Amino acid sequence: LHKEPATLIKAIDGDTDKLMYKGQPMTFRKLLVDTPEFNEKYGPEASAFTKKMVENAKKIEVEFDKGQRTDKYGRGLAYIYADGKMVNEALVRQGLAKVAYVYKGNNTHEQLLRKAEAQAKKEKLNIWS
Ligand SMILES: Cc1cn([C@H]2C[C@H](OP(=O)(O)O)[C@@H](COP(=O)(O)O)O2)c(=O)[nH]c1=O
Ligand SMILES: [Ca+2]
Repeated sequence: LHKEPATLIKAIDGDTDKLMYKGQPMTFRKLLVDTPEFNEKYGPEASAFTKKMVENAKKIEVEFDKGQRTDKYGRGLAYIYADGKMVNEALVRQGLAKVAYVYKGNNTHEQLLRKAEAQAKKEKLNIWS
């Protein structure tokens, strides 16, 4: 997989961000994760976590997997990176997202995230408390 540049247009919630990619605006949905919606427990905290990460980053990057790049809703499917740190992984490690939506052909980082989830659960963090 390769990292590609993107610029933050607007943080939306734990799972999504409006980004400029190849000079066009696009909602990006994080691969391999499911965060609670704002109205659910830890939803607000998830949104806040990701917002801070992407807003404070000097460099935002997107990494497509080997499979589908856009979902049924026109959203880009990618690993999102803030100053080299994957937001997808960080959410799971902090117990603010579960590993989810793992489809064949789009699961390069499955094990990495699952490892993070186990550590979050072991630490009884957030979703796991
Ligand atoms: C993460 C992800 C979600 N999606 C779709 C499946 C789910 O369909 P449904 O909308 O029919 O439930 C939905 C979940 O996204 P959200 O979790 O943002 O709602 O997005 C994919 O198709 N591929 C993916 O990799
Ligand atoms: Ca969600």
